[PDB]
Amino acid sequence: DTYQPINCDDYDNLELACQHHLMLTLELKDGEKLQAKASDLVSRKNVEYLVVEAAGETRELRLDKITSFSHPEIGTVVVSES
Amino acid sequence: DTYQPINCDDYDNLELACQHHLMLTLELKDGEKLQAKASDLVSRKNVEYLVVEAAGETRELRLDKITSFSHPEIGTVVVSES
Amino acid sequence: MNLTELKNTPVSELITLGENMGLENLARMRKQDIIFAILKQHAKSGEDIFGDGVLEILQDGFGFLRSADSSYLAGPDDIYVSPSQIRRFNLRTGDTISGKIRPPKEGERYFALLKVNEVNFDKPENARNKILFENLTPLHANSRLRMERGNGSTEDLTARVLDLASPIGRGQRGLIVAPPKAGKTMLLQNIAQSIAYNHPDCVLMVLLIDERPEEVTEMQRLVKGEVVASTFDEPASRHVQVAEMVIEKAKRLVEHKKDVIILLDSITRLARAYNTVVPASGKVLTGGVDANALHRPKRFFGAARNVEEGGSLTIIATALIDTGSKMDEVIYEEFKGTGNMELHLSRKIAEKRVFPAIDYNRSGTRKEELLTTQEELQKMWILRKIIHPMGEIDAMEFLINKLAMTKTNDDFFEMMKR
Amino acid sequence: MNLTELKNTPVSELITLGENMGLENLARMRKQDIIFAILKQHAKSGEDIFGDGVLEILQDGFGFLRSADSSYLAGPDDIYVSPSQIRRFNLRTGDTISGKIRPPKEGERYFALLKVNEVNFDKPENARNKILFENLTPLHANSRLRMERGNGSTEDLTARVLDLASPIGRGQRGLIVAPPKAGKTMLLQNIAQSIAYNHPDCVLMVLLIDERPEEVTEMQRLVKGEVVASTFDEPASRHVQVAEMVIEKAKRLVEHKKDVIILLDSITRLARAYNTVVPASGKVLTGGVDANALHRPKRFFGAARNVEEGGSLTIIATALIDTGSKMDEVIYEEFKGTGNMELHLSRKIAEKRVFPAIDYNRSGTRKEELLTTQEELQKMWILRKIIHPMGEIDAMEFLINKLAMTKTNDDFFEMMKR
Repeated sequence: DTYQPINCDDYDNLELACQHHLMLTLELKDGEKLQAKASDLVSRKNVEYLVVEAAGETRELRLDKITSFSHPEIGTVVVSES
Repeated sequence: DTYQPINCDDYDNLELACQHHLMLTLELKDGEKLQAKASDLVSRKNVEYLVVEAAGETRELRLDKITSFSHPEIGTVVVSES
Repeated sequence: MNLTELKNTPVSELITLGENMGLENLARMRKQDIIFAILKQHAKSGEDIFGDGVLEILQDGFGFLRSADSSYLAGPDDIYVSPSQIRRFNLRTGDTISGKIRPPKEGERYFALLKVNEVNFDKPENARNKILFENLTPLHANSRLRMERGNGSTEDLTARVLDLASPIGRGQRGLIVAPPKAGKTMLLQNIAQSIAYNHPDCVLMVLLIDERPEEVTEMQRLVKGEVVASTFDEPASRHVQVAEMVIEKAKRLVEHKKDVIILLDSITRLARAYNTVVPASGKVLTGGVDANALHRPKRFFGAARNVEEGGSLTIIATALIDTGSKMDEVIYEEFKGTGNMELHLSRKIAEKRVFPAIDYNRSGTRKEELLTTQEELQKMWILRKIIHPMGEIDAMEFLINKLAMTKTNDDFFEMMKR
Repeated sequence: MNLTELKNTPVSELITLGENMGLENLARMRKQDIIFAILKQHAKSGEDIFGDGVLEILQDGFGFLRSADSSYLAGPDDIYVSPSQIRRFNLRTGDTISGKIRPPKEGERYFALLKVNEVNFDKPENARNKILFENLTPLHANSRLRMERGNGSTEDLTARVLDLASPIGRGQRGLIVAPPKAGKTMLLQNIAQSIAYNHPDCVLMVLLIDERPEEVTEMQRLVKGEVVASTFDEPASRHVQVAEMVIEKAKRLVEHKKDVIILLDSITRLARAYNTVVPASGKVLTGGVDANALHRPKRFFGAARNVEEGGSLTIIATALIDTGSKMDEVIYEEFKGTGNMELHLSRKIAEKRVFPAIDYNRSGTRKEELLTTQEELQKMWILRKIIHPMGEIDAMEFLINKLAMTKTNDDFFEMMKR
């Protein structure tokens, strides 16, 4: 599974939320729904990763797997598959 | 035959009335009185056009097909022959 | 009857017009009040009145139509135009507007524009669809302005000498190096006379900065084209705004495939005014002149070009050297190598009373091949080869006495051979 | 559509295309505004827009993709890249980025990048792992760039003469000393066309500082490669910005193992602009030159090197002398002993009006054994020994006479042998 860069708007919104520390509402590609906080946007082995923690879980995921993200103060943005 | 542009004075009165965004009284050829507002004057093909949403018809009219317009806030205007 | 017609009309005929039309009071020396009253009475009769002017867009938003007769000076008779008409017809600074004019209402010191029927000698529909000036591609000057007249008098001697030393073409950026006393004004006057006589189609414009009113009047009288000037008593802002007027009018005229010629006496004074008006940027270079002060004079000078699409702009500017102020010298140094054609005037030749006092060995154009033909180029080559090794003042005596008995440059070229 | 082609279309076609899509009165403003308006209109339809540009990172941290058709001039059509994306891909100034754009949202003025799909003519991932430019070890030039086309035309003669005077290798550092009248522009155009013909793989950029608009247009027409220029009417910050954009683009291209060539006209005006913009350090040398100011043009000139790894950066910059200003003389004295290659033009040769006006006896190269082979080197030494006694005018006339019938350099050496 080769990784493709996400659109600039999605990454910019994610970085803004990360440095502003919002309780991000996340939905996975497989459909997993989770309320947690993104601590830092870190890229390892040329594929951009993201660490999201809820009660210290600090689980790692690829940015391609995230389809949409929402918060009360910002609109729900759906990433572009192409 | 030839199309003459309307004078600048009545045009600036009508655009001022549009800017003030007040209520508007419009008349037809038969003299029917309606309460509505002319939204904006659109310059297409070097010709001014006015769209009307009095009853939602959104009817388009040409700027040389209107005899005169009167408003309560300012004095009523008469289109000069030159 | 048009507003400018009553404006340039002197006292007797306007008084007769007032008394035959039925004016109650004719013992008023101030022409503005009588013009206002007579225009009010014309409005009351319902008879239409026309007018003309040149647009100025103020930073606040509305426009004022100034008049070229008053050297584009602000006044009560300038025609007010609201921003709505500027939004309707795409009009910027320098456009000339002629059309119906409405008398001022209660609350207007100035006459309000009523209806436009001509913009830049063109209908508004066609004037709204002309490409902007800086979108046009510049080019080298390819067609030359022949200033050699058939008069054969002593006036034509200077024109023939200028034609020989450095050809001038439409769209050429010119510079005239001159000492304070070299008879520069006579040179400019005969250049303007030749331009008006030989090429009537080209619009000739003469602009003077910081000059005494006497030469302004004599130039307005003797130059066939428009003459605009600013007296020395006026502040620098007047010079800045009048230069902006002339350059914007030239650009708007060029946009309509017109050849526009501007004589600028002098670039040094315009640069002085621009230096004095611009706020300081915090850093001043040697000579007490600001670094950003020269930027706008450079923009004015650089507008001269030969547009590929059509038309041309020929700016011929005069420069003053050894005026005793080092700021003038540095102004000339940053205006040194930006002109296509250069003409140097020598003080010594002026002292020897040899007219014209040009410098052959220090003058010439950047591209003589485009303007001239082949045999003309070879003849100029031969003349330069003859003149260059030896002196300049005696060379000028040689040139003037060789053009003495001859009339046509071709005959002189034939005589100079063998 | 693609933004680059839209920038390449002429103005009239842009107006027609915009009027087709419903835009109004777009024929009377800047070309950049026309492009922005039509792009916004197209993006309102929901289609994707493709665009490329060279990245300039401002002092705040966000960057702008600027186009090279406008010589990297700031405009509404420039693309905006937030600092988050400059952090994502390790983007430096001079990076050529191509991708998708999105229309500005509420409160935004510039177009914003949407997805990067090419960085520096390579993948976004691969371009991240390129070593920086100054980490590469410089080397003496050894790969010869031959200017001789070999077609036997009279335009080739200059190139041939130059190849006999001072050969150029990849990564050289040349200085063309230029008196005013001598045909420096003709030499630069001949060099650019010879580089485009003989060596098409090398990236060629021509940089003009304080040049007249007609010269800029004729250079953009003549040169097959890349031409970016700043007219004299623009401020000094414009010259500095265009120079730094050019040098960073060249450095980024060299980092990808590419030959880059920069023809500069001229280093003197770049130094003057840098002196104007850079604040004074308190130690002002003669002629108003600040010692701190010369530091950055020296960096620009010293960036030219032959990288030990793949790639090279050649910089051939002209310098003007005998201009009558102490600024240029001081700049020449500063830059005299810093170039690998030194080529002198002579005013008095062009006085006789023979071309090229190159001074053989005072023009040469440093470590020229690396570029050329042993036989050609010994032939060049023999010719130099023959030429040395004669004066420069006689040297050039004899050289051109002997270089006429010969078609190539080898035939010329053979003819001189017997």
